[PDB]
Amino acid sequence: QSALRPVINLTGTVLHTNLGRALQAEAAVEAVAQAMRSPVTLEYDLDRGHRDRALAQLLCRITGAEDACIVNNNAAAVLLMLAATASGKEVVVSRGELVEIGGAFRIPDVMRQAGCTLHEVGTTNRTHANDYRQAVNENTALLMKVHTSNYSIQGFTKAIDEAELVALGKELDVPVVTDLGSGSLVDLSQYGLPKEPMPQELIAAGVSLVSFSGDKLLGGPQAGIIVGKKEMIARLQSHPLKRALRADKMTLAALEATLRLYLHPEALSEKLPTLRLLTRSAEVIQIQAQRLVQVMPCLSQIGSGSLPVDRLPSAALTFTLESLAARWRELPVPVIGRIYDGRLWLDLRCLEDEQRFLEML
Amino acid sequence: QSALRPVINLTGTVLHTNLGRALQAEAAVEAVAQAMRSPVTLEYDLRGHRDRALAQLLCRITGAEDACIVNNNAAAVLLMLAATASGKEVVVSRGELVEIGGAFRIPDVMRQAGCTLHEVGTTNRTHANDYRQAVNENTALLMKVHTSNYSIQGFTKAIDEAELVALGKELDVPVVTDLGSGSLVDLSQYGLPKEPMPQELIAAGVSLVSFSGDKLLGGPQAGIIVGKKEMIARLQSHPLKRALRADKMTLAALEATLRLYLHPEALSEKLPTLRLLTRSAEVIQIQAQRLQVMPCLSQIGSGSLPVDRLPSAALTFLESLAARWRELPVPVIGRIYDGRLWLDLRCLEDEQRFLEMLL
Repeated sequence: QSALRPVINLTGTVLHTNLGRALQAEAAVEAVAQAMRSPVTLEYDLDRGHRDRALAQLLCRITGAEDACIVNNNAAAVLLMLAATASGKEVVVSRGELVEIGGAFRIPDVMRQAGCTLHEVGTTNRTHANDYRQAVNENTALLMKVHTSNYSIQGFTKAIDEAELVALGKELDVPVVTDLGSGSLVDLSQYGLPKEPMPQELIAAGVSLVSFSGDKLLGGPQAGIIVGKKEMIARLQSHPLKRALRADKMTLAALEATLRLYLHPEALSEKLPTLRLLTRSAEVIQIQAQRLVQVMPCLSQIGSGSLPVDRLPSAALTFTLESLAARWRELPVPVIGRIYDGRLWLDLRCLEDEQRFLEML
Repeated sequence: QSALRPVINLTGTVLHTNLGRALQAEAAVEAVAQAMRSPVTLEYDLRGHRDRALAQLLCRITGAEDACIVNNNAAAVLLMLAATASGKEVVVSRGELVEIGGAFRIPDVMRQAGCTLHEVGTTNRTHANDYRQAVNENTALLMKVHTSNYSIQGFTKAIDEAELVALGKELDVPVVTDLGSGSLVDLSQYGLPKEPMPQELIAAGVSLVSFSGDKLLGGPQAGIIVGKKEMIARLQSHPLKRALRADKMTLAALEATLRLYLHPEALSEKLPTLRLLTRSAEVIQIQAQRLQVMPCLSQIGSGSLPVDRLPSAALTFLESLAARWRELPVPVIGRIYDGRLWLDLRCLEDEQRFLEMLL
């Protein structure tokens, strides 16, 4: 058996960064299979033709931006954005937005790689608009707002919103870019989940470029999507780095099929596996746990793109340890649970097929 | 009536930074009055230094070799940086560059103190290798700042003081700490959130620890630096110290407050800050009923996380009412929330005056 084997994610973290993040929809799977099995017009426009013009039009329809650019991932998106829009110049970032994701991604390190100069303003908790204003000079190329997707600072805090920073950049003739990261395309508060900033809101507020992932709250493939001004995007596409960061035909097919799900929001909670697992009701989980060793309430973390706070009720079955987990990790379809509160918990929020799962245990 | 008139703090914030922060004990008041009325041996050893006996008291309580006392903890940090790291780099985590109140800001304080701020790691996740890579021949300190007014939650990582002390010992670089809150007792014993103590930092091997005296300590506005005798002697000999030296009222209040910590069992009663913090919710409910009344939540105040953590009971009654109350000789300050005016009764100790004044 290969190491890329299926695994039943019962840890309660739906968007596990180490387990492939978001599961893709059946439409995305079918589009990917069709693109793999048969030749597709990747860079051959029937009407030469660019690689992601259809994707750019779809993203213009959804978010409302002028143009779009697709790269390997959001780390590549930030790298390309900084290298093509702020190379050799300063970038002003709040001292409380210098984010680290996972461990391999660090904003100061990305600025070092991209050839920019990181200008840090304000403090970790309190950043004021005057801190941004005092740092803008002739060498400043961007005002960068990074969305702290994996952490939140609580207490005595102050952050300048994107509208204020866009107004300040318009006054000082400095573009404002955003590393949104999570890239939730719908209002999560409608589904009872915590609200996250949307690319539509940032695009409407006047942000020149907004970069977000595709495997996070978007529910698609690993991709880095940069949407915004036509001039800025055209700068990105013409950069020498883009050839290294361009997106595969499987990635483009999955991304387009996923984005077409957002054109019919009524079925979005059903067609999108990420949303279906996130908005799964707790009563159904309780019933499934009882049907399938004690069942008690647990809390499930959303995963990547959202704050690691659990914030989601669920029901889990517990085994009342280390050797049991080791034995479970050796199955043809490994079952990963969590050693929480001295017990082995199997959160049943992400268990979609009970018939298959019950065979291994 | 002056602008420093008494005010009945019913906002639920016990340690209101804009309202004098911590209230002082009766022993502190008596010692202050005694030093106020009569001459005291401020610099006359029965010459001796200004704060030798108070440094002895701090050594007894915390366990440090020596101690220095300045105007406030902002002055403590400024003097520490200007006397131990002037002209040299200081390594501070990128997630500890803190702003307190609005006038105190770590990068600006380091700029004023003549040091070079070296920022390591990221805002949420700082590793020990980030500290290690920044240490060079120009590095003078590894500074750990306690984020007293905020907490970063989520995917985070902070290097504790023990690891940093070990790293500095390996690299021959001293480690200092801007503790700030300066809680001298384990608050978890009273059901309150635990906060780092100067005793723990001094035991762990931190060269210098600076904390306030009006925060969780419950004394006067003072900046107390405790640590190694050599670095303290560097602080006391700095030109800045003369500008930052502490008043005789400050020293009297600080000693009378610190002497309460030598009698821990009565500390929950003789310390007004602790007495208001450990006040039971049932008594507040009874007092509110005697004086609508519904549950509310109260903040600890300065030095702790600004979160409505402590259960309490509030009396509710809008903006014109607050404006009329602010005209009173003994003003009553409440909070406007949910279209209602709330008075938290956790911090109310004299119900007779408040009842007479409201009626």
